[PDB]
Amino acid sequence: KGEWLPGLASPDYLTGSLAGDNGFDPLGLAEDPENLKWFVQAELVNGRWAMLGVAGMLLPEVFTKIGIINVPEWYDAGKEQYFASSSTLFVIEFILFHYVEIRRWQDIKNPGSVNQDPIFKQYSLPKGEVGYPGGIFNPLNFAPTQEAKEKELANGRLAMLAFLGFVVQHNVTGKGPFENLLQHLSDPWHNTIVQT
Amino acid sequence: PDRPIWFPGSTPPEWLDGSLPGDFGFDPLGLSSDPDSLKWNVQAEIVHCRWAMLGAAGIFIPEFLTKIGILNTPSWYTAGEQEYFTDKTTLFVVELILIGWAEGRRWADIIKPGSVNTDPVFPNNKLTGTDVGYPGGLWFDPLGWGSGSPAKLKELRTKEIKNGRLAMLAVMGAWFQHIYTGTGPIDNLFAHLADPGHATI
Amino acid sequence: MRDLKTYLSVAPVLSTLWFGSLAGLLIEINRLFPDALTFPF
Amino acid sequence: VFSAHFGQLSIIFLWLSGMYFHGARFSNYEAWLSDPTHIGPSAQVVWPIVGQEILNGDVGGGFRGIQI
Amino acid sequence: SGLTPCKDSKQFAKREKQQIKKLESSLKLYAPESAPALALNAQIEKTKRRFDNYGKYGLLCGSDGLPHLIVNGDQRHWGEFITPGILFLYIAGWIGWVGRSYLIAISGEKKPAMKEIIIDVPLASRIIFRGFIWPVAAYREFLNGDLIA
Ligand code: CLA
Ligand code: CLA
Ligand SMILES: CC(/C=C/C=C(C)/C=C/[C@@]12O[C@]1(C)C[C@@H](O)CC2(C)C)=C\C=C\C=C(C)\C=C\C=C(C)\C=C\[C@@]12O[C@]1(C)C[C@@H](O)CC2(C)C
Ligand SMILES: CC(/C=C/C=C(C)/C=C/[C@@]12O[C@]1(C)C[C@@H](O)CC2(C)C)=C\C=C\C=C(C)\C=C\C=C(C)\C=C\[C@@]12O[C@]1(C)C[C@@H](O)CC2(C)C
Repeated sequence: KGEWLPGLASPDYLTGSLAGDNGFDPLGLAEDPENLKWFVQAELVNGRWAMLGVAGMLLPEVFTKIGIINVPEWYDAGKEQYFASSSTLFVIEFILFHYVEIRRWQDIKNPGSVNQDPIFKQYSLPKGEVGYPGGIFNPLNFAPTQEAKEKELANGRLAMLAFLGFVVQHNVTGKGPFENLLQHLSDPWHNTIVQT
Repeated sequence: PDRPIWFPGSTPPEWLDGSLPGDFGFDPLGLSSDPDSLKWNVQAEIVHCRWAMLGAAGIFIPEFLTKIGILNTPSWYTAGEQEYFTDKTTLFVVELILIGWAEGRRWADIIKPGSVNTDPVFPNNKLTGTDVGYPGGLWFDPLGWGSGSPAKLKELRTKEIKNGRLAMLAVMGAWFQHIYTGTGPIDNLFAHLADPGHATI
Repeated sequence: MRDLKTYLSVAPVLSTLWFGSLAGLLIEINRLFPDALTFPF
Repeated sequence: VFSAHFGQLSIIFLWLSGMYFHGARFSNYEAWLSDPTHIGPSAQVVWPIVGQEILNGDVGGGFRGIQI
Repeated sequence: SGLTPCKDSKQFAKREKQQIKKLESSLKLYAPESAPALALNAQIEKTKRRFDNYGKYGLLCGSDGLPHLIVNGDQRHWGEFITPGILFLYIAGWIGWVGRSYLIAISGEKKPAMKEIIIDVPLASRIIFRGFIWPVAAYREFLNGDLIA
């Protein structure tokens, strides 16, 4: 089992059965076993959403830079006009996300409670651990072994860090995310956080 | 028990039994009564002595070669004002990161010995040292001088510690000589040797 | 010595050290950002 | 009792040393000595931190401070 | 509410001018290069910058020429009371959580009263860092039911 700091004994409440475990808890936030489950689910959801956001706000910048397409940066996408008003799209989002989020919340409370379709009674998801619905959400039927879960959690943590870095990049420098990387490579020892 | 003491005819403290290398029973203030304090202070002294040997040789050797006429390097006091390819704060940050990894590994070794004796990424390579503060291994002890009869190890560690105390004193002396007289350390030595009686204050 | 550490951890000495550090810090901000009434951030 | 008296004597001597030193470095003693009647004695000076330097009045002799 | 901005307050300007005139009255008493004169010259600049900054932040002055604070919750005056309020609440919660967490740790000892006089510094240093996440910690502890005895 991995250790986040050699010479430091891991906390006892982290038995190592969970995926992506390294005994990292200096503040002891997961001392209560109940809090551990909620924190695990929150970490998973935040990781997935941050992964999607970082990918979707990094790739179009590269595509615009190379010359395949012409799309503005990630921060100024709000000024562009669309076929519907922003309030209308927000109303669609607010109604739409409520259903799925309440479904997930209901699963978190009672596992296996919402596995049955509410309109058509003959379709349902197979039993599984909470936070990994499986079934239709895994159309290719990949093996959900522990190694794949560890890979997912590691990528999620890296995505969280990357998103925070992107936000701080835009707040201070005021330039694009990929523009900064090219600026750093031109003169590595003269273009750094120290100068700015 | 019968080893030479710093103050002959006096009674050495009861927590200094002479087992440690370079022990002369000198602790009038009793700053190391507790065993943990003893171990921490021993590690601090060893690190200070090694850094002193590293620094002392880097101050007088360049100035000797400069005054003798071989090189032209500036004074050690003003070496922090010279031109460099990048701002000194960037160099400070890089140094901080590298020395941070090194000193963090060393700190992990002190608290829980034997916890950092294996290569994190190549488990084949290990370090063969057994005592804290003397890592050994191929990385640090290539010539095999760190292992042998206990008497030889004790004598070698004693001579290393004595050289370290001398180096620490010499480095502080160089600093104060240059703050006072306003010239290089070698110039002070030559001025003293020219007229030992009068060339002081 | 151990007694030196034990006497240094007693309530009055520790409280005085903490309050002195606190007062020094507060004077530092009051010197760095003098005559402050509103947050300009 | 003997040792307590010795400690009190030490404290008194420290107080006298402070009083004698402050009049040498932070005082207008010489200017007052050149004109005792029209100059107000002073031996204390305040740091300008929170606007408290208003206590440095014009006591005369080209000096600003608290009149003792 | 009948209040005018600082930048357009004739009484504010009069206060600034009067303070500067009073300060300059004592400057004429010393030689221009002297240390008291140098110290006095630094006071005038401080007053000028203070008045400029007060005018620049959109503070509201009444008929007196003195700024007033609006704490009703207006979005244009959140820096007066709302912004410093949350900071104070966070800091006070940090202090209270640290103090509460220290007492619980030593309550299980045989003589818990002895640790309230000779503070266990190695134990206290560990708890200090834990107060950074006090809002989350208290929110989670309230739901679980461990907040109240
Ligand atoms: C920082 C350097 C340093 C350190 C950590 C030590 C540490 C130690 N020495 Mg040591 N030593 C040093 C420098 C140092 N020495 C030097 C330069 C000399 C030559 C003069 C010696 C000569 C010496 C002898 C002869 C002996 C030791 C011994 C010991 C051990 C027991 C004493 C002890 O714990 O005191 C704690 C030591 C400290 C340095 C703690 C710091 C306390 C003071 C306050 C430091 C500041 C002093 C400074 C001059 C005051 C500045 C104020 C003002 C002038 C500005 C201990 C491991 C004894 C032993 O058994 O060795 C194994 C022993 O017999 N030392
Ligand atoms: C290795 C130790 C060492 C050595 C060899 C020297 C040597 C010298 N120092 Mg010196 N010095 C030292 C440490 C040392 N110092 C320290 C630690 C300080 C800070 C307190 C000073 C402060 C100092 C000043 C301010 C001046 C000198 C000067 C001098 C030179 C003239 C002699 C003199 O008046 O010194 C007097 C030395 C002292 C008052 C310090 C006491 C000696 C220390 C404690 C070491 C104790 C002796 C040592 C154990 C002997 C064994 C080593 C031996 C092989 C040399 C001479 C080359 C003068 C100069 O520039 O020459 C013109 C001068 O003005 N030194
Ligand atoms: C999810 C996430 C990001 C979501 C982003 C999305 C959707 C982006 C979307 C957009 O791009 C598109 C789509 C369009 C862009 O135009 C429009 C926007 C909207 C901009 C970030 C999480 C980001 C979360 C972060 C970074 C969290 C870091 C937390 C840390 C480190 C905790 C550390 C500790 O917790 C441990 C580690 C142990 C604890 O015991 C104690 C300590 C030590 C304290
Ligand atoms: C520790 C020290 C002094 C020691 C103090 C002593 C004796 C204390 C002794 C006692 O405690 C005992 C034992 C017992 C107690 O009961 C009593 C006292 C009396 C309290 C000296 C040096 C201590 C520290 C040293 C030696 C520092 C070294 C510095 C270096 C390496 C500098 C390197 C560079 O110079 C280069 C090479 C090139 C330049 O260009 C750049 C720079 C960076 C300047």
